[PDB]
Amino acid sequence: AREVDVLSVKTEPFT
Amino acid sequence: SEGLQAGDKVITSSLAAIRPGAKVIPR
Amino acid sequence: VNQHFANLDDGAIMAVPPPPVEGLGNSGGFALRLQDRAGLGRDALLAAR
Repeated sequence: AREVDVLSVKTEPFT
Repeated sequence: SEGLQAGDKVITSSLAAIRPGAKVIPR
Repeated sequence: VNQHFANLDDGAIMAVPPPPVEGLGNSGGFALRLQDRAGLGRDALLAAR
């Protein structure tokens, strides 16, 4: 298996 | 704008070497 | 090198030994051009690929 970087999606305000 | 929900574990690496449903190791 | 960069996270790294004869190709082995003698279209050619 190929080790991959995982980003946990988070919600932040963005204008 | 759509298709993502808070807490979704998205892969930001090796996208060229992953197929759908293949098993991968998170880091 | 190929074992080392087998788990590279940004793209692909491939190590190929040079072709034996300079000027006969970019790497050793076989060279094949997949033509579309009829004009099936780019998508059809990639499909055949």
